[PDB]
Amino acid sequence: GRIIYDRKFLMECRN
Amino acid sequence: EFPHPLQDSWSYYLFQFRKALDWDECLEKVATFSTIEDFWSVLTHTVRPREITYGKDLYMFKSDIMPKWEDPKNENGGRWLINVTARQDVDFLWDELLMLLIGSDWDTDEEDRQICGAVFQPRSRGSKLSVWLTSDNEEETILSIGRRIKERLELEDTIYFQPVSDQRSQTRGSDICTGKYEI
Ligand SMILES: C[n+]1cn([C@@H]2O[C@H](COP(=O)(O)OP(=O)(O)OP(=O)(O)OC[C@H]3O[C@@H](n4cnc5c(N)ncnc54)[C@H](O)[C@@H]3O)[C@@H](O)[C@H]2O)c2nc(N)[nH]c(=O)c21
Repeated sequence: GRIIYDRKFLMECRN
Repeated sequence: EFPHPLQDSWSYYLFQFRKALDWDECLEKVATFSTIEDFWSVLTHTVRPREITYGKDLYMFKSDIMPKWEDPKNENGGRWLINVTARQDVDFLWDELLMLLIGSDWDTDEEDRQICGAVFQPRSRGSKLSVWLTSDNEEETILSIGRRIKERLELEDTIYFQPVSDQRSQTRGSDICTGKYEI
């Protein structure tokens, strides 16, 4: 269920 | 390139005071996002915490929750309050905070269920970040959320958990800072 993203992944999506 | 869906849809509000508007009329919804890509787009297209003028605030809440105490999901709740220090970068604090929330990087589902939203309040007297939670009495869950926030934001100073009743009754200008819980 719960959709989880760590900061490493989130920041890779950003920059 | 297919967007990455988030656990929740979130809405982004700016609070801007103008005379002859009630508190709640000073809020305006500037975006609703539901993907990692649209989350970052919101932050790229809106004012950075380090650039914001004092007293103009940022509210990020799960979309079905209005950013006000009066919301059912908020009225029996409380906030973890973070008192920003001079050495701290507020862009870093805000970005780390919103990443934690939107990415739902809590250990357990129940912690995510508690989350209502986050608030950035730039103040000449000392700026504030808050996470609003749905209850004021789920001790164990509230405390693990507070611990995770401190970890992610690399916080040193004590953070304070304040039920909505205490926030409401709080007189503007008072220098007292206390919480039902502290860590
Ligand atoms: C989150 N919140 C805050 N307020 C009202 O806003 C006041 C200030 O809450 P704050 O969290 O901003 O506290 P702070 O001490 O940082 O306020 P400060 O005096 O520095 O003012 C910050 C900015 O808000 C404006 N402001 C302050 N009080 C009010 C008010 N009562 N109505 C409208 N604007 C206000 C100021 O002009 C300024 O732009 C609270 O004492 C409360 O009456 C709310 N009212 C309802 N009904 N529902 C809410 O959810 C709510």
